[PDB]
Formats: sequence, structure tokens, C-alpha cells
Amino acid sequence: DAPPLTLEGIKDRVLYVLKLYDKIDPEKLSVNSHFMKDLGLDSLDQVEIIMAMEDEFGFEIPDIDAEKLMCPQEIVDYIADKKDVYE
Amino acid sequence: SFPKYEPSRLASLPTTLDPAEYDISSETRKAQAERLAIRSRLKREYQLQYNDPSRRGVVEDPALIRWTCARSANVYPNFRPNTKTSLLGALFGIGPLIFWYYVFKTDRDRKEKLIQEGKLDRTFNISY
Amino acid sequence: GKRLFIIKPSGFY
Amino acid sequence: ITKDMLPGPYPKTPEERAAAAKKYNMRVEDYEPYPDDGMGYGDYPKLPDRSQQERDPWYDWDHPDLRLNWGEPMHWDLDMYIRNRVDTSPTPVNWNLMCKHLFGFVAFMLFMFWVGETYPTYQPVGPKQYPYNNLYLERGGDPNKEPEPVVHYEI
Amino acid sequence: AFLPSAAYLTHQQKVLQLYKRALRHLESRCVHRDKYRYFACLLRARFDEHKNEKDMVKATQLLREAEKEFWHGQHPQPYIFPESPGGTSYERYECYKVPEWCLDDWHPSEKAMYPDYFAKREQWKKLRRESWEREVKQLQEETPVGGPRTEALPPARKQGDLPPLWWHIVTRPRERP
Amino acid sequence: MLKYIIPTMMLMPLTWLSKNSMIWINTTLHSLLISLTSLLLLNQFGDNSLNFSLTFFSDSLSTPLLILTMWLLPLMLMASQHHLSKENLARKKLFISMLILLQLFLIMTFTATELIFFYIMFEATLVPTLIIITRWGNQTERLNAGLYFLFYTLAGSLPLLVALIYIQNTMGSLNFLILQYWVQPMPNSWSNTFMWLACMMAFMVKMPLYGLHLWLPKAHVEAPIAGSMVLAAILLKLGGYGMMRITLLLNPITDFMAYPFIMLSLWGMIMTSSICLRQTDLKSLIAYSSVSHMALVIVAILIQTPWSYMGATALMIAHGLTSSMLFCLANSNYERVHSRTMILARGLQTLLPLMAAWWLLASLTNLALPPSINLIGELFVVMSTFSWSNITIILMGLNMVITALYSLYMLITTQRGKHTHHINNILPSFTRENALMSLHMLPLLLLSLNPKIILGPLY
Amino acid sequence: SGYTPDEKLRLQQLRELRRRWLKDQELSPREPVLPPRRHSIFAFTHVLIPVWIIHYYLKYHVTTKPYTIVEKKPRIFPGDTILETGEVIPPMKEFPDQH
Amino acid sequence: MNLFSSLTLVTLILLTMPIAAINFNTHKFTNYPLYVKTTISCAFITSMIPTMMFIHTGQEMIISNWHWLTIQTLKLSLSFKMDFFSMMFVPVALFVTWSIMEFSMWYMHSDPNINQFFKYLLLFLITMLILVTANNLFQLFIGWEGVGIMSFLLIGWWYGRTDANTAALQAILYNRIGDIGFILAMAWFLINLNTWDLQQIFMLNPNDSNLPLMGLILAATGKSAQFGLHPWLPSAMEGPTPVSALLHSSTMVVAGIFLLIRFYPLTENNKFGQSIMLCLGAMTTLFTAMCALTQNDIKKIIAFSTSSQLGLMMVTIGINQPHLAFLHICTHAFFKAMLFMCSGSIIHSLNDEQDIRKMGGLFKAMPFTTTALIIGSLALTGMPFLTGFYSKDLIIESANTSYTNAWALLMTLVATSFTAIYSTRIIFFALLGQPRFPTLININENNPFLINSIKRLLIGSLFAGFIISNNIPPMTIPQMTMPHYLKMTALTVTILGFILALEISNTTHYLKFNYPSNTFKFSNLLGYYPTIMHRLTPYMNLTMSQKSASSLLDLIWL
Ligand SMILES: CCCCCCCCCCCCCCCCCC(=O)OC[C@H](COP(=O)([O-])OC[C@H](O)COP(=O)([O-])OC[C@H](COC(=O)CCCCCCCCCCCCCCCCC)OC(=O)CCCCCCCCCCCCCCCCC)OC(=O)CCCCCCCCCCCCCCCCC
Ligand SMILES: CCCCCCCCCCCCCCCCCC(=O)OC[C@H](COP(=O)([O-])OCC[N+](C)(C)C)OC(=O)CCCCCCCCCCCCCCCCC
Ligand SMILES: CCCCCCCCCCCCCCCCCC(=O)OC[C@H](COP(=O)(O)OCCN)OC(=O)CCCCCCCCCCCCCCCCC
Repeated sequence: DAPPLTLEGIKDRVLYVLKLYDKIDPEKLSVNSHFMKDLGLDSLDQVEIIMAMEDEFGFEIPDIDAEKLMCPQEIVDYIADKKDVYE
Repeated sequence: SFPKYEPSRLASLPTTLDPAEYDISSETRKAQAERLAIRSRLKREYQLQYNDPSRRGVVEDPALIRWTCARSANVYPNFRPNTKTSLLGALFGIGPLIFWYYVFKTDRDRKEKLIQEGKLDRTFNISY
Repeated sequence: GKRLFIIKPSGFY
Repeated sequence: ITKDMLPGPYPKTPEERAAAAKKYNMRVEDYEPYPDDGMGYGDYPKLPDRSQQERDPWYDWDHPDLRLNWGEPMHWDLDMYIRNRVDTSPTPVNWNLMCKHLFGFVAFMLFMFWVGETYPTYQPVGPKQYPYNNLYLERGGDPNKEPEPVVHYEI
Repeated sequence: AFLPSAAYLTHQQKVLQLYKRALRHLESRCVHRDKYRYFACLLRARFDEHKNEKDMVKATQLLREAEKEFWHGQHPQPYIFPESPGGTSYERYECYKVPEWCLDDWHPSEKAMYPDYFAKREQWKKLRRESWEREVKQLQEETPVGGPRTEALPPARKQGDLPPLWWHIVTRPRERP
Repeated sequence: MLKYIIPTMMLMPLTWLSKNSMIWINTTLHSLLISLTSLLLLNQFGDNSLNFSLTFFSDSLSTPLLILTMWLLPLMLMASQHHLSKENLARKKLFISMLILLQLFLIMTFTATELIFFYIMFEATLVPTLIIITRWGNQTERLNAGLYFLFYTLAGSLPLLVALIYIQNTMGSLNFLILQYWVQPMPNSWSNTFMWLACMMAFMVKMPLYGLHLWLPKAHVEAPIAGSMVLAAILLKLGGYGMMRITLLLNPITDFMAYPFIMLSLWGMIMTSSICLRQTDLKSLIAYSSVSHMALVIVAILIQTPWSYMGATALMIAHGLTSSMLFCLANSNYERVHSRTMILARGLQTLLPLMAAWWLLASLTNLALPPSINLIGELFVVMSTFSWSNITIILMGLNMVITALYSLYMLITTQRGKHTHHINNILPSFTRENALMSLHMLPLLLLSLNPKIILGPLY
Repeated sequence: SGYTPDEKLRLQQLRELRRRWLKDQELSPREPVLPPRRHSIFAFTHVLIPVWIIHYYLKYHVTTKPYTIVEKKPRIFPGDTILETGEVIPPMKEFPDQH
Repeated sequence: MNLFSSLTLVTLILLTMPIAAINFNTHKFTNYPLYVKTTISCAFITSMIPTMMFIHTGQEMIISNWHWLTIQTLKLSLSFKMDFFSMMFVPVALFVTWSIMEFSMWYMHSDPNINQFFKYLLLFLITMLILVTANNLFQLFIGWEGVGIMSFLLIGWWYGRTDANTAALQAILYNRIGDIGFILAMAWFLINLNTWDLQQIFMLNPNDSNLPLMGLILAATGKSAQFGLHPWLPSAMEGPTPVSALLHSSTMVVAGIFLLIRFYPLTENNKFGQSIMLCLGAMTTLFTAMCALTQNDIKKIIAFSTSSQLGLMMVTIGINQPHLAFLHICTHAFFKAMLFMCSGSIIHSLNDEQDIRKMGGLFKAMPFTTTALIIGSLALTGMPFLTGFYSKDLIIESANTSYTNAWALLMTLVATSFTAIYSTRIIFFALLGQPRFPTLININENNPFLINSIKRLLIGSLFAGFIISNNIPPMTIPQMTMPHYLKMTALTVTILGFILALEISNTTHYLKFNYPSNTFKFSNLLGYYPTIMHRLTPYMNLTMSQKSASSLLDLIWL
């Protein structure tokens, strides 16, 4: 039960979610692709992506942090903060 | 149109349905900025003592000390006997005492009258 | 592997 | 702690109100006391009676369980509005509408049980018949007296 | 309303939070996933109908009756995540989150049970105590007159220094002890 | 009783001739030996009380209060020795001397054959208690309590003195043994009404009565730990002992003079228990709990049935042990966090598991968990007051809800929840503190096995 | 907008320190350094010796006292044989059969 | 004789021996939960022999073995009543507790306070078998308050969480309000009958027994979560899953029902007490089953299930059928403990997920859990010749054919339909359909502890009604003659509930979004009863506890 999360695992799962998203092409998506400026998404799309992260990992990101996560690396770093990875 | 939410004493109005939350005026900017400033200053004054290694003890909170001193000490020296204080200290002070007095006196007079008339079933009542 | 230290108060006394 | 951070009497002049609002660590515009009827609150700030359950949970609190900060002037009934106790939070249904639905439901169920007790349902049978004079010696009848004959007949 | 950094909510933040709460309460209303996904694109269309509204007073009013719409259509018991506040597993392990200073109160017979751990904890505490006065004198020259305006703290500027007010954030207990 | 008074007095040369590092050990040892000696008072009989001399006697009412009194001194010496460590040695010996003198006054207050010797020792117990509270109370702010002590002297002990001198002139004696056989009925008259108030109001304030309890959440707060232990454990019970002696002479006028004060207690335990739900101060909460439990003893003495006296003396012994342990737990947190605020230090079961076990056990005895003698006393008083009036069970049972409510709240606030972050001086439990909690609780639990020795003279 | 460069720098520095702390919460292969310290004995210690104790208690201290163990007398039917007497209970009346 | 009383006391002393073991410890344990589970298994085996030699002859007795106190006419002795109720409840309680502890060795394995958990659970078992075997009111009050306090300590197990402490204090509050009536009954029997012993109460047989029976009905209201004092049993799902499984479904919450079944010679000669029990039980079994229709936490739904079954137990006491009510207790223990165990197996498999709106697709993922959940739901609803058929249907077969409050019967039938509704609601949202849980599947159940622990209660939930109802003697006359529309009542109403709730469940796949109705808002916010009274009655206390009590009178005037 309760498997350990790794930055490889969190990275691969966040990118696995974003590669199943029909406004992000899977060939331009990188680990530092900014949502508004580099992938060209809306703040509505950004809220849908953070809600997809909540659907993915089974917890909630609050809105004061959901309004600032603007790359997949910030998502991986935030889940690393809230899950204590690489003990 | 829609049912308007009714606030209550135990059901407060939400932050979203209050109109004054949607104030955009600069005086609300000043009030919110001064509240953020006082809160940030008190937060900093707290966590400089909290994160200090040389302190090992209790970060004393003068708002908490002030709250306990208000709940204990400040009750008598700011009392003024007037109509409101005397009537409210006579309602909940000698009201229910008189109430339970007449209730228990009535029931005990009834029970005594039934016992001295041979009415109350006191058959197996030998523990008392 | 990857055993983690559990911080707890002193159960000695 | 010393005296000039302790509570005092009711603020009458506005400069005493300003000295108290500096003492209680809040804005002078928000600082209102309890009204000086003589009930002994003193110069304590009348906070607007919000339960601590209502607060922001994700906010970085000094007291996370209380949802309270250091130096913040607490509510007068802060022992009462903890999350183990009295809540004032908003509800999906209105307060009076809840009281009306509960009272109508409870009183109507009481009235329907009174109606069903008024009109009881049963079986198309006679009474249950027991031998030996309605079981006289079994039900605690004395052996010296003899009751009336309780005789049942075939049908 | 009540936030650590900003003293208010911007209108953009209010729109995004109302959209998120509407989708969450909708998913509570609309349990199945394809059904919620259909109504979710319908609600995304309803939110993108007036995305390009320039008038901030008209957008304020539209947001206000959108809050009335959301309050009229809310679920009574929405889905709260278990470790989210209001959840069933929320703050469950807080009785297991012992603060770190209690390790200082151990007896030396059980401190000797973990020699490498406390031998490293000594230099952790050494690091903290030679970082403290440097980060205090960092904060005293950057804070404006009247105290700091916002609750956010500056980072470590020099190389070799540590960020100010860092020990309880770094040495906080794990969420699953 | 002179095999107990003389060792208690020999504790004075034992405490003044002891070496400076040995004065706690010697007094604790010899007071524990006196407490072991104190079990010879259990030579009670089903008809006769144990009558030692012309001056001292012991029935089954005075005997358990004597054993509790002689047991309370070592516990007070353990509880009060930490916060007197930086004290002067001579002042420390003065503290121990005032404790020994208070025990000396109490153990011949409870055995007083004659009632004016009871009055002299009864009002003699106030002076070492006064000096202990005001010389070692760590802060003294008594602007309203001076006028209340004046009210205690006016409405209390002085009419008792005039009334006892009047009985001395009328009956010719104040021997309780003689007054068992020479008691006249006290009929309905105004002279006998002021006679009843004079015989009762001193002990009404000593219990305390509701409305007259204004001193007790002050004198418990402004005191050291030994003072609060002896106030909760013994010095309230002098009022109940004196009522159970003096209500022999007050028949049958008590049968209609009890009706106001019974109301004052039956509603009063509804209020003070409710007051415990809104206490910021933990020590004040335990004080109002003591008022809420002594209200039942007031009712049980005033209704004067056998079951009520049995329940009242069992409740007195049980509440003495329980509330003394509650004040000791309150001090075992106050010596760490240096404030009595109950919302300051929370979540202490995360830090002190065995001490939270002691908090749990003292709370369960506080809310009368059966078969503890708290519940036996509570229950027998409730049965007797049901025989008094069948409606009072409501005012009993509602109290028995609120008595549970603040008992676990005191457990939930102090021990459960999230720990307070900015408090880092929470040390582990000293063996002294756990020994103090066990020497409270384990006698209280063993008395559930054999409760017949704490059910008074008419068991 | 996201974070400032100051906030990203602070989160990166705090994240490095946090990962160092969490990695340094690990254990050594010697840790914990501990100090230097019959198939059915359960049914003997927990059952059989308590059955001995409780049988001694009930046989020689409880039933030797009056009315301590009171038992409902056994249910007597027509046709039974009494062991204390030797008396055979007669049967019931012959049945007025229904079927 | 010498076998019966000896093994009777050996069971209770054997249950107390691991408490001495955990209190006399110095080492770290060689699997103390296995030791307690082995002890309770052997205590089950020990208590089987007095039950079998009760089924042989009907042998009941009293063990008044230790004289404790004599208050002048009241000889309080340590007195154990071994009757039909103890002989059927003790093996069922020990069997259920043995399955709960083999469950807990899997479920509570991550808890570092596992020895404290098994200690507290054994303390609960000891206090409960003190309750159900007591011969006087005082020892029964000991066990009564004991299961109340162990309920407190096992609700507030995660004592850092605010909601767990809140629910535990709530449960203590409602139970002490029931204790007002229990102490009222003790007071009445001591004054008017000079006894707390059951034998002198039953032999004197008072006629003016309305007031002690009102006290006992208030005690069962506080204890069995009847209407007015009910919401602590849904609040008490904040504790761990084996706590809610053992205590608050099957063992503790039947003790108010057991208190009223224990006093059946007083209720059978008081029609007013029967009518009040019938009305209160029908009100509770309506209300809690109606609240169960619109909930989404699975522990809440199964707690409303067990409180509706307790209301049905109160109904069948109220028709003067106490032995059918106690057969329903012994029956209900098996499948309701198994339903909580299977729900918690889903919860632990789905990483602490309890909300049914994020479940589904577990028919083939958790096959044994799905099998046992379907068997537990069908035993709950009254599937023919499962265990829940052998009591509950008979309850309806005596609720129709008796001099009954008609509206109480109609609400009993509406409750019988609602049981089928929420049972197939659980099977719909949790087992059927397509998955709704998050993406990292850690679904697993292949531990012999979990599988054997659900397996033995599965054997119970299949065979135990047949075995017990063919091993218990008649104490009433079973009413077996009724018309065919009246014999087929409970089955048809249950199948109508299944059909109505399947139509409700197949209206959820439709792509429509309706505004919430007032019935949905009423039943989802729990009849508005925990929303108002949990705010209003504290408020009117605590302001009155501060303004007038502390500040006005007892700091200024007096
Ligand atoms: C004369 C000879 C008599 C011999 C028999 C003994 C008679 C009773 C004596 C006293 C019994 C209690 C002793 C232990 C409690 C105090 C210390 C403590 O907390 O230890 C924890 C510790 C175990 O915990 P831990 O994990 O090691 O550390 C603590 C944890 O960190 C944190 O702790 P935790 O939270 O994990 O666990 C705490 C837990 C918490 O559990 C609870 O709170 C649950 C308790 C309430 C519900 C269950 C009980 C309900 C009532 C029914 C049972 C009683 C009647 C039964 C009779 C039949 C039915 C009528 O408490 C217990 O487990 C205690 C078990 C006993 C409880 C008794 C009832 C207390 C409730 C309040 C009063 C109720 C009415 C009065 C009862 C009187 C009984 C005689 O125990 C020990 O280390 C034991 C120390 C030695 C004990 C000696 C006992 C005898 C002392 C008397 C000496 C003189 C006579 C010589 C006899 C010597 C015999 C060896
Ligand atoms: C491993 C432990 C077991 C011990 C192993 C070593 C010894 C070997 C076994 C043999 C033991 C010795 C012989 C048997 C014991 C002695 C028998 C005997 O006559 O003893 C005298 C008496 C019997 O009572 P009695 O009737 O003779 O006298 C009572 C005393 N008077 C008359 C003054 C009131 O005492 C005992 O037996 C004590 C043991 C009792 C067991 C139960 C204790 C429960 C405690 C609960 C406290 C609270 C109660 C609340 C509830 C009350 C009711 C509602
Ligand atoms: C068969 C006959 C049936 C008769 C029925 C009619 C009689 C009974 C009437 C109902 C009485 C009980 C209901 C009212 C009190 C309920 C109090 C309670 O349970 O409070 C719970 C509350 C927390 O509840 P909740 O909001 O769910 O919390 C989770 C999220 N916050 O917790 C809190 O807020 C904490 C509050 C702590 C202080 C409590 C103060 C109130 C005390 C109430 C005592 C009531 C005594 C009644 C005595 C009756 C005597 C006859």
C-alpha cells in the first residue's frame, strides 16, 4: 500500500497527463513549457490543468498556489513539496 | 428570480454573496493594505521570536494574555448598576431559583398530603 | 531499505 | 506583560479609542467596543462574531487548529467559536427554512403517530383463549379463593 | 478577502476560483465521468461566452449573478478530497507529527541508539545557529520603515547564506510519519 | 488520637533539625509513616463510635477524612518541592512548618468531641492556609476578596460562635456524645430560624454554596499547589463534616429551612458546571468543578436521609482525591508553560503519553465513571434526592451531562488536537510528577474494591 | 502570472534544504544500535490454570455459601425419570388427534 | 453444573488476561495483536460449551460470586446472569470481535499505536460482556458507561484531528442524555422496589411502571441512536473502520435495544411503553433510512443502515416481540460487521477513499470484497434464506399480524423498501459501472488476514440465521397464519425498493442536469437536525454559561 512518489514518477505522470490534452501538442511539450506564453493556453486552461493534477494525484492544490503554477516543473516541485519525495 | 440566501446569527452570509466584498474603491485598497501591513508586521514579530534558537520557552502572546485578563479581571471594575444590569441580574439571578422552589415545594406538598392520607404507594419503600 | 526515522518524544522517563 | 497593554475602561474620547486600537493591534475604523451599558466587557473589541471554522484553512496560520494568528485580537467568545464547538458557517439551505422544515416534519410525524394510535390495525380474529379459568393460578391468583369460571367453547 | 500575499482577490482570480468551484460542485452533482465531461465542456462554453468582456463593472455584475447561480446550484455535500480540509482523512496524522526539538529531550541511552542521526543533527543545529544572526541582519536592512508590508520573505541573496526564517519550514514533520 | 497528634508535632523538630538537602526526604518519609499509622482508626463498630478520650473521638465519618488528611501531607510535600527550589532554606522550612501545622489543626478538627473545640480548630485551620496562600502564591491581587473574607467573618463563623455559646448555656454541654442523647427538637420560631442560620451559614460558605462560591475560583488561583490541594481535598470538607454534626441539633426545623439552600445548590450545580464550559483558566475550571460537586454534598446533608449521608461522605473522599489530582495535573503543565491558560498548551498527548493517561483517568473519575467512588457517592446522592422529590433527577441528570462535558473538554483541549508550535520547553514527565499522580489515583481506584470504609457512620 | 524571480529563488533554495533534510532523515545499516539483550503453552497458561483457579473458587468458596450460584431447576416433561428419587413421571393424556 | 459456571467465568477472566499482559510489559511485543486475537478465539471456543449445554437443557443460572457492598437493604454482589440472552450474545460477540481483530491486523498495520488500539478494543469487549451479563442495574451501569467511554476513546483515536474529538464528545453528550433516563430507572427501582437486581424487579412485577420504562426508553434512545438522540452514530464514523465495524454497528449500539429486551416482563404488561417504543422505533427507522438514500460517504451510509436496523429492533420490541428483536441482533451482527469490513477494505485499497462518487469498477478488481458486499447487502435487505431473512421478515410477519399502530407499520414498510434502495445504491456506485477513482491503482486484497476475517463472517452471514433459529427454543408463539398479500409483504416491498432504486440509478447515466429538489436538500442535510441543534443548543448554553452565569452573577452581584 501507499507507493512512494519519485520526481521521475511525478514528472512522468504530469507529462503523461499533459500529453493526453488536446490543446498541448506532444512534440512541443517540454519540462519547462510555460502554459500561457510557450504552449499558448488560457488561465481557464491552466485551472483545468491544475484540476487535472488534483484528479491525477488524489489531493487538492489550493487556489493561492493554483494561480501561480505556470510550468510542469513547478507542478513537480509543488508535489515534491507536499509529498516529501527522495527521502 | 433566485431564492436569496438569508443570513442568521448561526448561519452567516458567505463571502461571495456579500456586496461589500466587491468594492473596488481606493479607500478599500487603503484599508486592506493597512490590515495586510498590521498582519504582516505581527507575523514578522512573531516568527522572529519563533525561529530564534536562543529562545527555548513560550512566545508570549499579549493578545491572549489580554483576552484572559478581559475574561477574568475586567468584569467588576467596569460594572455600573443601572436598569439593564439590575433587571438582567434579577431575571436570570433569582428567577429560576423561585421557579424550581415553587415546583419542588408543590410536588413535595402533594406527596406529603398523599402520604398522610394513605394514598402514595410506599409499599416496598424501605430504602430512603 | 530507505528506513525512515520517526521523531517522537522521549519514552525513557 | 505590563499595564499599558492590559484592558481598561470604556473609551469615551477618540484619543483613548486610538490608544486602545493601537493597544489591541488593529485599525481604529474596525475597532468598536461593546456598548457601555455596564455589563463589564470594558474596552475589548467587538469582533463580528465569526466562528473559527469559517476561516481560510489553506492560509499559513500561527495556530492551525484554532485558525488564529499571533498578536491578533481574539474574539471574546474564542473558547466558544473553536472548531470543536459553536459554528456560524454558511449553509446551503436558509436558517428559517431549515427550522420550518424540521418543525413541520417532526410535528407532522407526531400527528400521524397520534392518528395511527387513534385508529389501530389488527387481525379478523377473536381474543386469545387460555384454559384453567384464564390461567388463574398461573397469573398469580391465590389458591384459597376461587374466581369466576372462564369457560371457552368449540367453534 | 483574506490572503497572505495580496490583501484582496483580483477579478481574474475571482473568475478562476468561481470556475474551479463551479466545476468541483458540478462534478459532485454529476458523478459519472463522461456525463461530467460533457457538462464540463458545456460549462466551459458558458464561461467562455463572456471571457472577452472589457467592462469591469459589467463583468463585476456578471460575476455576482454567476455567484448567485453557483449558490443556487451548489451540492449540499460536495466532494472534498480526503486530506483536504473537510475531508475524512484530513489532519489525521497530526497526532503523529512530533516537533523536532523533542529529540533534544531524549535520554542519552536512546540517543546512542541512533549515533549517525544525532551526530548529523548536531551539525544541522550548528548550521541553524550560525545562519540565524546573518539572516536577522539581512531582514533588518531590507524591511521598510513601519514593518514589512506583505508576509512574503526575501530569499538568500549572498552565496553561503541561508534564506531567512527557514528552520521550521525545512525541519517540519513529514505528512506520513 | 494522641498517637497521631504527637508524631505530627514531632515533624516540627524533624523539619527544623534536618540537613538542608534532606528536609524534603525526611518529612515525606515520616509523613508517609504517619499516613500508614492512620489506618488504626478503622477500628469502627456498627453501634458505637471509637471514643478515645474526653477530648477526641472518631466515628466512621471523621475516620476517612482523617486518613485523607494524613495522606495529603506527603503528596503536598512532593507537589510543592519543585517550585521552592530557589527559595531560602529557612523560608522553605517555614512552608513545611505551615503545612505540618495545618495537618495538626485538621486531625484534631475532625476528632473534636466538643463543638467549641471544633470551632477553635476549625477557625484555626484558616491561618496557616492564609499564610501559605499569600506568602507563596506567586502573585497576589485580592482587591475584591478582602471584602468577601469580611463577609465570611460576618455572615459565617461569628454567628456560629454565638450559637455554640448559646447551646453551651442551654444544654449545659457541647459534647456531641451528650448531644446525641440530650437533643431537644428545635421547633418553628424566629429565634430558632436565626439559630439555624447561625449554625449553618459558616459551613455553607466553607462548602461553598452557590452564590457564596465567589472566593473559591480566586483562592484556588492565587495559591501554591499545596494550598490548592488542601483547599480542594480537605478544607471544603470541614463544612460538610460540621453540617453533619450540627444538623443533629437542628431538627425538625431543617425540614423546612433546607428548602431555599437546596434550590441554591440544585440550580447551582447546573450553573457552575456550565461555567466550567466557558473557563479560560484551567485552575478556575477545576475550582468551579469543586463547587459543582460540593453542591450535591450540601443537598445530601440537607435532605438528611441515610443514603444521602453515605453518598455525601463517599463523594467528599472521592472528590478530595480527584480534585487534588486535577490541580496537580494543572500544576504539572503550569511548571512547564508558566501560564494557566488552558488554550495555550494543546495536543500534549503527542508529547507526554503517560501524563495524558493520568489526565484521562482523572477525567474519568471527575465525570463519575463506575465503579469509582465518585460514581458511588454521586449515585447514592441522586437516589436519595429522588426519594426527596422525583423531579430533581432532571436537575441531577442534566448536571451529569454537563459534568461529563467539561471533564472531557479539559481532556480534549489540553491533551488532544494539534500541539502548540511556539512552546518548546515541554520536558518529559519527571518521576516525581508521575509518582504524585499515581499516589492520587491508585488509592482512588483501590477504594472501588472496598468502598464500605468511606460510607460514613450509618453504613 | 506565476511567481516572481525572488519567489522562485526562495522556493528553489528552500526545496534544496528540504530535500537535504529529508534525505538526511535516513537510517544507517547499524541503526538502531540496540543494547545487548513449547508449542501449546497458550492453552496451559491462559486456559487450564485459570480453569483450575475458577473451579477451586466456585467449588470451595462460592457454592459453599448460600444462594450464590442459584440455578434454574431443569425442565421436567411427561415421561421423565427422576435421578434423585427413581420416580417415573407419567405421560400426558391421549391425544384427540387432528390429522 | 460445575462446567457451565466455570467456563462462563473463564471466558471473562481470559478476556481480561491480555490487559494484565499489556500493563505488565517491559519488552517490545512478539505480535500482541495476534496474542489478543488468539485469546479472543479461545474465549469464543470457551463460551461455546455453556451455549451448547444451554441448548441441550435450557440451563440458566446466576453467579452471585462476590459480595461487594450492603447498603442497609441492598446487597450489591458481583452477579452474572447466564440466561438465553447471554448464551446467544456472547458467542456472537466473540466471533464478530475475532473477525474484527484479524481484519485489524491488516487494516491498522500502519498505525504505530497498534498495541494501544488492540488494548482499547479488548477493553471495549470486556465492558460489553460486563453489560450483557450483569444481573443488577449497577454492574450493568458499569458496562454501560464502560462502552460509552471506550466509544469516546475509539472515536477520538486520531486525537489530533478536530472532527474526531468533536464526534467523540458528541457521542458522550448523547449517551449521557440517555444516562439521565438510565439513572431515572435505577432511582425508581431502588425507591419503589428496594432493588437493582433483575430477579426482585421481575418477581415484584410493579404495575405503575410507566416512569421507569420511560427512563429505559430514554436510555435506549441515547444508546441505540433513536430519533432525538441519533446523530452521534453517523458522526462516529470519524473513527477507524474496525471501530465502526465492531462497536458502532453490531456490538455497542445494540445495548439500548438489549436494555429494553432485558426488561421484557415489564414491557409485556405496559401497553404504553410498547406504544412509545413502537412510535420511536418507526420514526427512527423511517428517518435514518431516508437520510441514507442521499449520502455519498460509504461509512455514513452503512451507519444509517445500522441505525435503521436498530429502529426496526425498537419496532419489534414495541409489538411485544423481544426474542425476535434479540434474534435480529444476533443476526444483524454478522452481515453488518461484514459490510463495514468490506467497505473499509475498499477504503484501504483505494488509498483512504470513502466517497462513493469516486469508486466503481470493483466487481472484477476486488472480487472477494464484491462477493461479500453483495452477500451482506442481500442479507440486510431480506433475501430469502440468508441470515437476515430468519429474523427481519418474521418481524414483518409479526408487525402486520398484531394490534399495531398503523402508521408505524406503514413507516416500517417504507423503511424496508429504503433498505433495498441504499443497498443497491452502494452496489451501484461502489461495485458496478466504470471506475471513478484516481489513476495510480494500488488495488489489492490478497492477505490471508483480510480474506479469512471476511470469510468467517461470510459463513456466519450465510448459515448463522438458520443455525441459531433452529437452535433457539420458542419463547412466544410465532404467528404463522395470514393472507397471501400479507405473507408476501416484506419480499414484495423489498423488490419494489430494488426496482425503484434501479430506475433512479439508470436516470443518472442520462445527460441531464436538474436543480436540487427540497426532498434532496432535506435528506442530504440530514433532516436539518444536526445542522440546527448542534449550533443552537450549544449557543444558548455557552452565552448563558458566560454572560449571566460567570460575568453577571458570579463575578459582580453575588
Ligand atoms: C488490592 C489488590 C488489587 C489488585 C488488582 C488491581 C485493582 C486496581 C488497581 C489500579 C488499576 C489501574 C492501574 C493502571 C492505571 C494507572 C497507571 C497507568 O496508567 O499505567 C499505564 C501502563 C500501561 O500503559 P503503557 O503503554 O505502558 O504507558 C502508558 C501509555 O503511554 C498511555 O496510556 P494508554 O492511554 O495507552 O492506556 C491507559 C488506559 C486507558 O484506558 C481507559 O481509560 C479505559 C478505562 C475505562 C473503561 C474500562 C473500564 C470500565 C470499568 C469496568 C472494569 C472494572 C470492574 C470490573 C469488575 C467486573 C465487572 C463489575 O488505562 C488502562 O489501561 C488502565 C487499566 C485499568 C483501568 C481501571 C479503570 C480506570 C477508569 C476510571 C475509573 C473507573 C472506575 C474504577 C475502576 C476500579 C477498578 C478496580 O500501566 C502500567 O505500566 C501498570 C503499572 C502498574 C499498575 C499496578 C496496579 C495496582 C496498583 C495498586 C497497588 C496496591 C495493591 C497491590 C496490587 C498490585 C497489582 C500488580
Ligand atoms: C493469576 C491470578 C489468580 C491467582 C493465582 C494464585 C492463587 C490461586 C487461586 C486460588 C485463590 C484463593 C482461593 C479463592 C479466593 C478466595 C475466596 C473467598 O472466599 O474470598 C473472600 C471474598 C469473597 O466474598 P465474601 O462474600 O466472602 O465476603 C465479602 C466481604 N464482606 C462480607 C465483608 C462484604 O473475596 C473474594 O473472593 C475477592 C475476589 C473477588 C473477585 C472479583 C473482584 C472484582 C473487583 C471489582 C471491583 C469493583 C466491583 C464493582 C461491581 C460490584 C457488583 C455490582
Ligand atoms: C424517548 C424520548 C426522546 C426525547 C427527545 C427529546 C429530549 C432530547 C432533546 C435533544 C437533546 C440533544 C440535542 C441538543 C444538544 C446537542 C449537542 C451536540 O451534539 O453538539 C454537537 C456539536 C458538534 O456537532 P457537529 O456540528 O455535527 O460537528 C461536526 C462539525 N462541526 O458539538 C458542539 O457544538 C460542542 C458543544 C459543547 C457544549 C455543549 C452545550 C450543550 C449541552 C446540551 C445538554 C442537553 C441536556 C438535555 C437534558 C434533558 C433532561 C430531560
